[PDB]
Amino acid sequence: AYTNSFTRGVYYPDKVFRSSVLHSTQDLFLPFFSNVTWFHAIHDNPVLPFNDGVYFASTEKSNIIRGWIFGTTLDSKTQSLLIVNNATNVVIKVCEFQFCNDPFLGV
Amino acid sequence: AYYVGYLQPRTFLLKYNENGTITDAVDCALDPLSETKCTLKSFTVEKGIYQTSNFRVQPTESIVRFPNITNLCPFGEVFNATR
Amino acid sequence: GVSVITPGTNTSNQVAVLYQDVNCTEVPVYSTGSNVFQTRAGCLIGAEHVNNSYECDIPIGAGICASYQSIIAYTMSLGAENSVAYSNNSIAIPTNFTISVTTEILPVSMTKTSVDCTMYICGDSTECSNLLLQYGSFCTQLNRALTGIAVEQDKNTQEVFAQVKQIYKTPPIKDFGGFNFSQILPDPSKPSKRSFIEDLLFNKVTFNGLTVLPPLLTDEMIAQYTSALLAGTITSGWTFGAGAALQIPFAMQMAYRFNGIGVTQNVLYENQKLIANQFNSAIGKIQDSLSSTASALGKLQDVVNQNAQALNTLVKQLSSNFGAISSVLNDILSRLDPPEAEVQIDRLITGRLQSLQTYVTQQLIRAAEIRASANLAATKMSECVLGQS
Amino acid sequence: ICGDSTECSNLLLQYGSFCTQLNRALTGIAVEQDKNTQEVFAQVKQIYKTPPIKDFGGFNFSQILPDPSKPSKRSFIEDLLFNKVTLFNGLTVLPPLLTDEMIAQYTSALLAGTITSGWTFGAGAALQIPFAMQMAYRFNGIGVTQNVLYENQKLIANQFNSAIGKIQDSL
Amino acid sequence: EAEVQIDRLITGRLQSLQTYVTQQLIRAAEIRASANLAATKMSECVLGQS
Amino acid sequence: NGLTGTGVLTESNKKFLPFQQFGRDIADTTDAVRDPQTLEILDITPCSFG
Ligand SMILES: *[C@@H]1O[C@H](CO)[C@@H](O[C@@H]2O[C@H](CO)[C@@H](O)[C@H](O)[C@H]2NC(C)=O)[C@H](O)[C@H]1NC(C)=O
Ligand SMILES: *[C@@H]1O[C@H](CO)[C@@H](O[C@@H]2O[C@H](CO)[C@@H](O)[C@H](O)[C@H]2NC(C)=O)[C@H](O)[C@H]1NC(C)=O
Ligand SMILES: *[C@@H]1O[C@H](CO)[C@@H](O[C@@H]2O[C@H](CO)[C@@H](O)[C@H](O)[C@H]2NC(C)=O)[C@H](O)[C@H]1NC(C)=O
Ligand SMILES: *[C@@H]1O[C@H](CO)[C@@H](O[C@@H]2O[C@H](CO)[C@@H](O)[C@H](O)[C@H]2NC(C)=O)[C@H](O)[C@H]1NC(C)=O
Ligand SMILES: *[C@@H]1O[C@H](CO)[C@@H](O[C@@H]2O[C@H](CO)[C@@H](O)[C@H](O)[C@H]2NC(C)=O)[C@H](O)[C@H]1NC(C)=O
Ligand SMILES: *[C@@H]1O[C@H](CO)[C@@H](O[C@@H]2O[C@H](CO)[C@@H](O)[C@H](O)[C@H]2NC(C)=O)[C@H](O)[C@H]1NC(C)=O
Ligand SMILES: *[C@@H]1O[C@H](CO)[C@@H](O)[C@H](O)[C@H]1NC(C)=O
Ligand SMILES: *[C@@H]1O[C@H](CO)[C@@H](O)[C@H](O)[C@H]1NC(C)=O
Ligand SMILES: *[C@@H]1O[C@H](CO)[C@@H](O)[C@H](O)[C@H]1NC(C)=O
Ligand SMILES: *[C@@H]1O[C@H](CO)[C@@H](O)[C@H](O)[C@H]1NC(C)=O
Ligand SMILES: *[C@@H]1O[C@H](CO)[C@@H](O)[C@H](O)[C@H]1NC(C)=O
Ligand SMILES: *[C@@H]1O[C@H](CO)[C@@H](O)[C@H](O)[C@H]1NC(C)=O
Repeated sequence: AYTNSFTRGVYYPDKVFRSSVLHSTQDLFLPFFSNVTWFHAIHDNPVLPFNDGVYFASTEKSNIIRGWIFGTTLDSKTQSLLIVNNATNVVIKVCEFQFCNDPFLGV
Repeated sequence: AYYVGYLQPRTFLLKYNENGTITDAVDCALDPLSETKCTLKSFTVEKGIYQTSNFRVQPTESIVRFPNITNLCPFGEVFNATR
Repeated sequence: GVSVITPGTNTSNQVAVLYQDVNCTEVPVYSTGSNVFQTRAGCLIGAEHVNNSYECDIPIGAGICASYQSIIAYTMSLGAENSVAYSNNSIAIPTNFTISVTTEILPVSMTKTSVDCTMYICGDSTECSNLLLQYGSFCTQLNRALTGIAVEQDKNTQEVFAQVKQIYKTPPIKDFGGFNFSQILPDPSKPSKRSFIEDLLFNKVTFNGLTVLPPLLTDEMIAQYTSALLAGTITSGWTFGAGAALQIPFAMQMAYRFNGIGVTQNVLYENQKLIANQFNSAIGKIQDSLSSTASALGKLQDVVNQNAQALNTLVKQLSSNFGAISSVLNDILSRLDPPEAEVQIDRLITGRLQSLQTYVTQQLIRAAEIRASANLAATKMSECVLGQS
Repeated sequence: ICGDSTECSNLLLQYGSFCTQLNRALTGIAVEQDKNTQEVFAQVKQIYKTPPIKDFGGFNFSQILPDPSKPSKRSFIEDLLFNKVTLFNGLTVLPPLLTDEMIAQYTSALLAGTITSGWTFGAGAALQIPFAMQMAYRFNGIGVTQNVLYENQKLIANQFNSAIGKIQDSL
Repeated sequence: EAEVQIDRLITGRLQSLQTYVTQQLIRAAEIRASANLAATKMSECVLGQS
Repeated sequence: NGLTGTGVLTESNKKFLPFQQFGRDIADTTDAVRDPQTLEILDITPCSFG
C-alpha cells in the first residue's frame, strides 16, 4: 500500500542557534507531499534498502516494535549494527551475527 | 504498521522562531510559487511579476560527417603477391 | 527566462507562468495546464484570454497585461472615451469651484557610511599588511570618495532646508478667518514638538571594518526649520522671502492669491464660509488618506532597501573562497608553507579589491542620482512655497 | 562565460554571489526606461476626438491630424520621421511595454485637446471654445492687444499655412 | 593546468562584463535626465503658455 | 572548543534549547557561546576601534 507524506520529515540541520531569520539550506530532506509505503505486522519483516538515510514512522500503541538491524550482506563476514530496547535501557552493538531467517527476541 | 521514506538532496527554506525552534518550512522545487518564495526570501509575495530562473533545451543525440575518402592503396595488394 | 504572474499570496495562491521569447510548441503540473496563449513576448500558460479591455495593474508587455478577476490576460485600454461638441460660436464657463489638497514626497539624502581601507581585506594580519604595500596607492583612491560623498550629503541637506535667516513664532491667539490650521502647527504636548502629520509619517515607516556616521542636522532642528517656514508663510504671506516680515490678515492674503490667478477678489469675500469648510474637509480627508492607506512612501523605502541590500552583499562577499583552498586567512597562514601562501593571499587580496571597487562605483552612481533629486526638491521649495507659481 | 559546461560552473560557483547584482541592475534600468516613457507620454485621463466638421477660422491642420487611411493611423510628419531613420549567445532584448499605437493615440489626444479646449483641459475638465477667441487670448498674453488679431486674421492664417508647408518640405 | 586556463578565461570575461554594465548604467542615467527635461518641457509648453 | 575568535566576553540573557552549542545572527558572525565547563550562555562583542 501507499500513503501521502504531506509535510513530515524536517530536522535541525545543524547545532547553531538563530532567532527570527529566514534561512535557506541545501541538504538531505524527505520531499514534501511524497509517497511512503505502509507495511503491516499481521499474518511483515522484509529486507528494505537504506539508500543514504531513511525515515520511520511507527504508530503502534502496543509495545511491539522493538529494534532494527543494519548491514550490507547480513552475515558474519561483515559487521552488522544492532539496536535493542529493554523497556528500561537501550543497548547498541556493532559486531557480527549469523543471519537467521526468523529474527526473534528472548528475555 | 511502520511507513518508510527515502531522503533526497533537496533545498528548503526555514523560518526560525524567536525561541530558536523551527516553525515553518517551504520546499523549493515543487511549485512556481515555491521558487518565487525562494528567490524573494520571504513567505509573503505581493502582487506583481517576478523573474525566477531560465531554461534551455538539452541536445538529444550527436552526428558526425566525413568525406568519402576512397583511395585504397596497394597496401592490401602486397599481402596477396604471388611471388 | 521564465516569469510568474501572481495576484499576491494574500488573496490567493494561483499563479500563471510565462515563458519569454519562446514559440512554445516544445513547452516541456504546468506542462500543459490551462489554455496556452501565445503572445508577442513569448507564451503564457495558466490564464485565459478575453476580448474586453480595461486598465490593468500587472504589466506583461507588447501592449498586453493580466489581472485577477481566476486570472485573465487582455489588452490594456488607454482610458475613457469622450468627444467634445466643438462649435464656432459657443463657449462653456464654470459656475462653481472646489479646493483640493495633494501630497508629494521627495528624498533629499541617504545614510553616510564609511569602510576601513585595510581592515576589510586583511583581518588583523601582518602578512596581509606587508603584501598590500606592493599594490600602489589604492588606499587613498578608495578612501577619498566616501568622505567626498559624506560632505556632499551634508551640504545638500543644509542647502535644501536652511532658507530663512530668522525663526518665526505663531501668535498665541489663532483666528485665521475661520480656517483651521491646528493639525499642521507643532503640538506643545509632544516633547519633540512635531506635528500630527509628521508623527504619522514617522510611524508609517519602520561590524567588520565598516561604520555609519551621524548626520549633522538632527531631527529637532529640521522640525524647527519647517515650523519657522510654515509660520512665516501663514503670517507674513510671501514678503518674508524677499526682505523683512510684514504682517497681513489671512483673508486679504487669500484675496491677493485669487487675484493672482485671474479670479477677482470679490469672489473670496462673498464665499468665505464655503471656502473655509471645503479646506477643512479636505485637510481632514488627507489625514485618513495618509493613515489608512499604506504604500504611499515607496521612494524612501526603496532607497533604504537598496542601500541595505548593497551593504549586506558587500559584507557577505567576504566568505567567498575566490579560488583558494580556504576562506580564512589565519588558517592558511598557520597551516601552509609561505611560498604558496603568497599566492593564496594574493588571490584573496585581488578578489576583495575587485569587490570594493564595484561597491564604490555603485555608491557613486547612487549619490549622483540622490543629489539631482535633492536639487529638484530645493528648487521646488524655493519656488512653490515662498511665492506663487 | 561558461556555455553550458559542468566544470566551468563548478569553478565559477566559488567566486561568491556576484551575478545577482549583474542582473538586478539590468532589471532596474529596464524598469527605469518603462517608467520614463510612461511618465513622459501619459498625462491625460481621457481620450479626445476631433469633430468631423473642421473649420478652425481659416487654419489648416490637415498635415498634423491623424490620417484615417493608414493601418497605423499616424499623421504625415510621423510617417516622414519614421521613414527618415532606420537601423544570440545568452543575451536578449525585451519588447517595450507601450507599442507605437498607444503613443500615437496619446499624441492625437493631446493634439485634439489643445486644438479644441485650449489650456482649460490641463487643469481639470475640458471646456470648449472657438479657435479665434483662443488666438486672441494668446496674443493678449504677450502684450499685444486683441484688436490686432481680429483685423489681421487672413494674413496670420496664410503665414501659418506657408510656415507649416515649408517645415514639411524641409523635413 | 586546465584549471589555470579556465581561471584566466573567467577573469577576463568578468572584467569585460563589468565594463559593459558600468557603461550601460552611465548611459541610462544620462537618458533619464534627458527624458525628465523633455517631460517638463512638454508639460509646461503644450498644456499652457510659456 | 575549536571556535576561535577575538572580542570581549559579556553576560547574556538569551535562552538556548538543550542541544545547541553556539549561536549566530547573519553572515557567519557568532554572537553567543556556552562554556562547556559551566553551561552558561555568554555574549561576544567586537573589540572597539575607530
Ligand atoms: C519561548 O520561550 C519562553 C521561555 O522559555 C516560553 O515561556 C514564555 O515566556 C514568556 C516571557 O516571559 C512568558 O510571557 C510566557 O508566559 C511563557 N510561556 C510559558 C508557557 O511559560 C514560551 O512559551 C516559548 N514560546 C513562545 C511562543 O514564546
Ligand atoms: C452644450 O449644448 C450642446 C448642444 O446640445 C451639447 O451637445 C450635445 O449635448 C447632448 C446633451 O447630453 C449630448 O447628448 C450630445 O452628445 C452633445 N453633442 C455632441 C456632438 O457631443 C453639449 O454637450 C452642451 N455642453 C454642455 C457642457 O452641456
Ligand atoms: C458649489 O458646491 C458646493 C459643494 O460642492 C455647494 O455647497 C453645498 O450646498 C448645498 C445646498 O446649499 C449643501 O446642502 C451642501 O452641504 C453644500 N456643500 C458644502 C461642501 O458646503 C454650493 O452650493 C455650490 N455652489 C452653488 C452656487 O450652488
Ligand atoms: C480644528 O479641528 C480640530 C479637530 O477636530 C478641533 O479640535 C477639537 O476641539 C474640540 C473643542 O476644542 C474638542 O472637543 C475635540 O475633541 C477636538 N478634536 C479632536 C479630534 O481632538 C479644533 O477645535 C478645530 N479648530 C477650530 C478653530 O475649529
Ligand atoms: C490643407 O493642406 C492640405 C495639404 O495636403 C490640403 O490637402 C491637399 O492640398 C492639395 C493642394 O491644393 C490639393 O491639391 C489636394 O486635393 C488636397 N487633398 C485633399 C484630400 O483635400 C488641404 O486641401 C488643405 N485644406 C485647406 C482647408 O486648406
Ligand atoms: C565539571 O566539573 C566541575 C567540578 O566538579 C563541575 O562543577 C560543579 O558541578 C556541580 C554539579 O552538581 C555543582 O554542584 C558545583 O557547584 C559545581 N562547581 C563549580 C565550581 O562549578 C561541573 O558541573 C562539571 N561540568 C559538567 C559535568 O558538565
Ligand atoms: C503516489 O501518490 C499518489 C497520491 O499521493 C498516489 O495516487 C499514487 O498511487 C502513489 N504512487 C505512485 C506510484 O504514483
Ligand atoms: C536486556 O535484558 C536482557 C535479558 O535479561 C539482558 O541479558 C541484557 O543484559 C539487558 N541489556 C540491557 C542493556 O539492559
Ligand atoms: C587476399 O585475398 C584473399 C582471398 O580473396 C582475401 O580473403 C584477403 O583479404 C586478401 N588480402 C588482402 C590484404 O587484401
Ligand atoms: C489582503 O487581503 C484582505 C482580504 O482579502 C484585503 O482586505 C486586504 O486589502 C489585502 N491587502 C493587500 C495588501 O493585498
Ligand atoms: C511556432 O512553431 C510551429 C512549429 O513548431 C510553427 O508552425 C509556427 O508557425 C511557429 N510560430 C511562430 C510564431 O514562430
Ligand atoms: C474574441 O474575438 C475574436 C474576433 O472577434 C473571436 O475570434 C474570438 O472567438 C473571441 N473570443 C472570445 C473569448 O470572445
